[PDB]
Formats: sequence, C-alpha cells, structure tokens
Amino acid sequence: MKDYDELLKYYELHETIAKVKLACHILTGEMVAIKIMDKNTLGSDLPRIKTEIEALKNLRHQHICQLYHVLETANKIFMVLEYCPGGELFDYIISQDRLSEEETRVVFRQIVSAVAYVHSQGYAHRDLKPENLLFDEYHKLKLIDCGSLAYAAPELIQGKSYLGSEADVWSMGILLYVLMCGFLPFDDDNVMALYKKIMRGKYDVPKWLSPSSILLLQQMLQVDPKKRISMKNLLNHPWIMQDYNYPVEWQSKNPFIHLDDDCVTELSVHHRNNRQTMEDLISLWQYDHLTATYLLLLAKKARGKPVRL
Ligand SMILES: C#CCN1C(=O)[C@@H](C)N(CC#C)c2nc(Nc3cc(F)c(O)c(F)c3)ncc21
Repeated sequence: MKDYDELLKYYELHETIAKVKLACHILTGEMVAIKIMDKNTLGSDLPRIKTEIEALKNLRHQHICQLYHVLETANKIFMVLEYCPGGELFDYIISQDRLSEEETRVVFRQIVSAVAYVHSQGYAHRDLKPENLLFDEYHKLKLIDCGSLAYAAPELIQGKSYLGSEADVWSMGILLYVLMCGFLPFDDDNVMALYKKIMRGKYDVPKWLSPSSILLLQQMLQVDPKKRISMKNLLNHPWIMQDYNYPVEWQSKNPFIHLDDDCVTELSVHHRNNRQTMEDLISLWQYDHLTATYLLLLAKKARGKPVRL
C-alpha cells in the first residue's frame, strides 16, 4: 500500500501497542509510538482531529508526550509520538496497592504541572484519567491524547455548557483520590447509579488519608464548578508545597526557540549545510522528518547515547 511508502522511508514498524504501532526511527535507532488514523473511518470527525493535531503542535513540555512527526497521505494520517516504556499510571498504582501521601505528591505535582501548562496555552484536556498518563524511561509522567464517566465532572455529565479548566480540576481530584486510595471515589456496576453518585458528589473518606489530603479533595471535588479550587491556588496549595517548599513548576523547560548545538552540528554535516541555515530550517517546526530527527537526536543525547546518524 502506497500510504506506508513515505513512512517506511523514515521508520521500521514493530509490534502493535486509532491503531498504535511501536516503530524505530531509522536515522537515530530511537523507538517511537506511531498512531495510524484512517481518514475514511474518521469521516465527519476528520476536521476535529485536524484541530487536535494543531493543538499538540503548540504543546512542548517536560510532562507532555512529544509529537515528533505528522504525515498525511491520501487515506491516512500518521502521528509519531514518544514511546513510554514505563507503562500507564493505573498499572503502577496496582503494583503498589496505593501510593503513600509522599509518592502521591511526587506523581501529582507532575500531573498538575502538565495540566497547568495546557491551560496556559489556552486549551483544556477534558479526558484526564490514569490511562492518559504514562511513565518515560526516567520514571517521569507524560500526558497524552461511558468509558471515561468515572472521571467526568457533574456538569460534563449533565450536558450543560462547561469550562474545560473547571472540568479538568475535578478530573484531577479523582486522580488524586485513586493515587492515595487505589480505587474510585464514584463507582457502580450500573451507569444510572454512577451518574447519580457523581452528581451527588458524596464518597467514602478512607481512615488512612491525612486531614490535608481530605481538605484538598473537598476543594477539587465540588459539584458546583464555581466553588472548585482554581489552578493558581492549586500550584501553591499547602498539601502541594509540603516537602518541596516551592510551587509546582508549570512552565515548559523544553523550548521551541532554543536549540542544541551538538544536534544542530550533526544535522548540518548530514544535510551538508551551515549552522545558521540548519538553525533557520529546524526553527520552522513543520513536524516533518527534520523535526522528528532533531527531537530524537536530543532524546538520544539525554540518555547519553552517541549523536552520529
Ligand atoms: C510500556 C509500554 C508500552 N505502551 C503501552 O503499553 C500503552 C500504555 N501505550 C498506549 C497505547 C497505545 C503506550 N503508549 C506509548 N506512547 C504514546 C504516546 C502518545 F503521545 C500517544 O498519543 C499514544 F497513543 C501512545 N508508548 C508506550 C505505550
């Protein structure tokens, strides 16, 4: 099939993980996750996923899975994203039963950092849940992307026009609960009973939760989105500040503007161009093979692997 022609110039496909395949970037040897979307099946949804790809092009952060490459053919769209070998967050919560308040704080501060940055760029995620949070090789969290009902804010369930920011805060409250308890605050075999439980907003408070844990949950989990704690307050909340003594770092460390000389130098030689020219081209950020190759060289560098293509 011709849809794979251009893609197989850049990557070797491996196992299945939209369909998602593990792949190897030929030039760097770096592993990636490739999301394969078929335009025909998407149909009426196509213009909406196009908007979402453009949102991800505007997100570069230490706690968001990097988009490396976007390729479009007659029938498909390929998104080359970061491979996260540590797995998804709920699998991790299952391995430890539940996290201590301490290890919840480590994890939760990363989640807050990513969400705050998403809101800073003018988006809301709107689908926060453990499945959308993965561990990288450094055991650091990365955010990606009836089934999501358990994490849905009361207003989101009702169909009332929502503010994404307030809905995200509620979802984080649910995540905070799951991290510290190892089960959901609102759960039922019956969908109708789950709807009523979420809109009621009453949940068991286990005996092992500190009063500061319990207060933060009450502030995040408010059925009225107007009474819900704002993101700014969350950044420097006493529970959050504990043991760190500094607010959540939400600002991106991963810049669009700054470049790495070593990676630029290696691409210059390979392209047979100068430093100024190679810098001009890379800073275009077209999310083509160049973008992919540059960002994967930067990852290869961070692991301490050789930079030679
Ligand atoms: C460990 C391990 C392998 N692994 C999994 O077992 C499961 C949880 N998924 C989700 C899927 C499909 C993975 N996703 C990504 N990367 C990714 C990054 C993104 F940004 C995505 O949008 C995406 F779908 C997958 N790497 C690795 C995995």
